[PDB]
Amino acid sequence: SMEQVAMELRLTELTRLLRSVLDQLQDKDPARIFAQPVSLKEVPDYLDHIKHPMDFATMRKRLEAQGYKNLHEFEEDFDLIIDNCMKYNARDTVFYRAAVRLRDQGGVVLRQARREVDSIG
Repeated sequence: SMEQVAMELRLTELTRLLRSVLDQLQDKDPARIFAQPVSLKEVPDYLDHIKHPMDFATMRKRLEAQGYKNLHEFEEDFDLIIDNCMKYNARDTVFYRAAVRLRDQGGVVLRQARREVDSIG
């Protein structure tokens, strides 16, 4: 149906905007601390600590399959990256501190992304 096509176009355009948001957030991680999944070979206990691991690569796989239906879903995965790190790592570590800085800088980006998603529809 044409109604289905139109919904699919809206999902495509959201995907485009979330791809630009993702790029901008990932630039706030110049150390690439969040770029890839935590390796279970290197951190064998990880899944005892963290129940829903997340990272930018995994988000980009979901995005390319158009698997984010709204901005809330995308934000949920970004918050997992930050919040996972802040639980597993202590305050005194480069990992924790990187997550704080990514959260703070990313908030700016997400505030305007929300206005764009609402504005464009």
